[PDB]
Amino acid sequence: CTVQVRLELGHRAQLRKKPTTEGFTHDWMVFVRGPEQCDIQHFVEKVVFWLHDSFPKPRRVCKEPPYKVEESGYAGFIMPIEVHFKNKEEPRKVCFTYDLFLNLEGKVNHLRCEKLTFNNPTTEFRYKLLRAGGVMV
Repeated sequence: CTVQVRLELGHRAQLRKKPTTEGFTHDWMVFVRGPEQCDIQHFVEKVVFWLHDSFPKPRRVCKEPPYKVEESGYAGFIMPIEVHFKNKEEPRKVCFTYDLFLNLEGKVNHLRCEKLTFNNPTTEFRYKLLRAGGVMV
């Protein structure tokens, strides 16, 4: 028994008409979502976004959708992202290192698809997966 499920990581970034008081030139938003008509909440406990030091409260947690962070700033950066599962056995989470890159001349619309694979899920975990659009192989 093996179920595969699809995650979408992505971000949008726009240059601001006029900057902020601190000289923040960009507004951006980073997210974890399922593909069209898949609610990943059925198996995702929470998403952890590890923001850069310069941010107040760098460890940003979303326990329910939308799994997202919206901030402003002047520069892009590398960002660890952790997706925790509603799962009482290993693996209980997965990590990606996300590059939030900015366009200094305009907008950025970026999407990135990751396919998780669960070998021999339990009876209760296996729907959480199938409820969320999972597929058996």
